[PDB]
Amino acid sequence: EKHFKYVILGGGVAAGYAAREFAKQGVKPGELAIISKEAVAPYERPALSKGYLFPQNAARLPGFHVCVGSGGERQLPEWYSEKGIELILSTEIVKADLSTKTLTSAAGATFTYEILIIATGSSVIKLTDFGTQGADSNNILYLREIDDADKLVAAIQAKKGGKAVVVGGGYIGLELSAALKINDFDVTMVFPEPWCMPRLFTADIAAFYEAYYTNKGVKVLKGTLAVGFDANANGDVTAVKLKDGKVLEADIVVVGVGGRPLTTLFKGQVAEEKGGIKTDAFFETSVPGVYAIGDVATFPLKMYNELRRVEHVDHSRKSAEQAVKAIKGKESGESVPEYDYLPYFYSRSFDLGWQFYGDNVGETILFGDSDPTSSKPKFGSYWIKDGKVFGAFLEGGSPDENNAIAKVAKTQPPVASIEELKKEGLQFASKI
Ligand SMILES: Cc1cc2c(cc1C)N(C[C@H](O)[C@H](O)[C@H](O)COP(=O)(O)OP(=O)(O)OC[C@H]1O[C@@H](n3cnc4c(N)ncnc43)[C@H](O)[C@@H]1O)c1[nH]c(=O)[nH]c(=O)c1N2
Ligand SMILES: NC(=O)c1ccc[n+]([C@@H]2O[C@H](COP(=O)([O-])OP(=O)(O)OC[C@H]3O[C@@H](n4cnc5c(N)ncnc54)[C@H](O)[C@@H]3O)[C@@H](O)[C@H]2O)c1
Repeated sequence: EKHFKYVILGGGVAAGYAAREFAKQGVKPGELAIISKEAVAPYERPALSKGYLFPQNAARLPGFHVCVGSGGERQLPEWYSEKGIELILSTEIVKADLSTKTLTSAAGATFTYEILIIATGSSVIKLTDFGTQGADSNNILYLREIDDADKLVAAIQAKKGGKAVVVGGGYIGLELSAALKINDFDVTMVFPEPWCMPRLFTADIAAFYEAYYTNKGVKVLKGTLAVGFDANANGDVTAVKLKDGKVLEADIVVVGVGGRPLTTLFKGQVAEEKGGIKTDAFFETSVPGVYAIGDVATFPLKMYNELRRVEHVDHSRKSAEQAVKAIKGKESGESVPEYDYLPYFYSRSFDLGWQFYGDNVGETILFGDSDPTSSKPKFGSYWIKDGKVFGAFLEGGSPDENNAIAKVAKTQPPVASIEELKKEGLQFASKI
C-alpha cells in the first residue's frame, strides 16, 4: 500500500497537464502520484495518428511528451522525479473503491489517496461489439496509445506497397486513410453513413474531402458496412466482406469506430450523465475529493447552459488546469471561476487542415473556395440558430482567420441577413 495526498489515475494528456499545474501550485515531494498503464510518461496523443506515422521524419518520443503540443515545456520522466512526483507506469488499476479511497492494480498492489483525479480517457470501441466475424485476425489494428502506434508502424513496414482497408469515417478514418496513403498503400475507406464525419461535417464539407481523397487515390465507400473478414492459415486478415457482398482485398485493416469514456471502475460510485462522469464547473464528481477530467467528464458547458462531454485534446488540457486550480483553491479557502469552455476541434490530413469552434447547431452556410483541385483551397461554414452564429468551420485558414472564426463562435454575433452573411463569407468573421 502506497499513500499519496493526490493521485491522478491515468497517464495521458489531462494527467500530464494536471501535473504541470500541480508543480506551478507548489506541490511537494511525496504528495502527488500518477498511475498509468502506459510504459511512458504523458505525451501529446494527437501525434500518434499524424507525425508518428510518417514514412520519413516521423515523430518519436521523447519529442512529443506534454506540454510541447501547446507551446509549453517538455516533461520527460525526470521532470516528475526531480519534483518528487511519482510516475507509476505500466500499472493498470483493475478495482477502485471510492468509499475507502483505495485503488487496486492487476498484480494486487494497492494505492490510497486523499484527492483522486480520474483521467482515464476513452476506450477503443472494437468490431467485436457488433459481432463481426474474423475481427480477431492479425493486422486488424486500432489506434489509441503509443503501443498501438508502434504495432501500426511495424504492420505498415511489413505490408508496405499493399492494400489497406479503413473501417470508420470519423477522425481516425480520415487521418488514418491519409497516413496509409502517404505510406504507399492502396486505401479503401469504408463507413455506413452517407458522408464522412457525420457528427460534424455537412454533406457539402464532406464532399470536398471525398473528392480530395479520391484524387489522392483513396477509394471512399459511403453507405458501406464491414460484416466480416477473411483470414489465411497464419490468421492474418486477407479480405473485408461488405454488407452488399463486395469483398475488398486487405493486407492491413485499420478501424476507427468510436470511443467511450473509460468509467468502468466507478459504475455505481459516481453520478453519470450521457456515458460520462458528471462533474460541476470545477470538475468535481458527486464524491467529494474525486475529480474527473478530459474525455471522461460530463461538465457544464457554460456558454450553452448544458452538460457536455468533449473527447478532444484542447479540452483535456484546459480541464486539467481547472481541476488542479479548484483543488488548490479550496486548500486556501479560495474559489476559482467556473470553467468557461469554447469547444475547439481540428484535423489534419495530406496538405489540408481545418478548425471548428463552438456548436454545430442550426442551419449551415458554406463560404469561400471549396474546389478540391485548387492548389490552395480555403472555405468555411457558419452554423446559425435563433438569428445568431453558433458554430464556425474553416479549411485552409491563416492563424488570424482561425482566430476570427473562433471570435465569432465565442461572441455569437447576430445575423440580421443571411444574404449579407453569404456575400461577406470569411470577411464577416475578420471584420467583427
Ligand atoms: C490516435 C489519436 C489521435 C488524436 C486523438 C486521440 C487519438 C486516440 N485526439 C483526442 C485527444 O488526444 C484526447 O481528447 C485526449 O487524449 C484526452 O486526454 P485524457 O487525459 O482525458 O485521455 P488519454 O487517453 O490521453 O489518457 C488516459 C490515460 O489513462 C490511462 N488509463 C486508463 N485506464 C487506466 C487504468 N485502469 N489504470 C491506469 N491507467 C489507465 C490510459 O492508459 C492513458 O494513459 C485528438 N484530439 C484533437 O482535438 N486533435 C487531434 O489531432 C487528436 N488526435
Ligand atoms: N483530430 C481529432 O480530433 C482526432 C483524431 C483522431 C482521433 N480522435 C479522437 O479519438 C477517438 C476515436 O476516434 P474515432 O474516429 O474512432 O471516433 P469518431 O466518433 O470520431 O468516429 C467513429 C465513426 O465511425 C462510425 N462507425 C460506428 N460504427 C461503425 C461501423 N461498424 N463501421 C464503420 N463506421 C462505424 C461512427 O458512427 C463515427 O462516425 C475519439 O474520441 C476522437 O475524438 C480525434
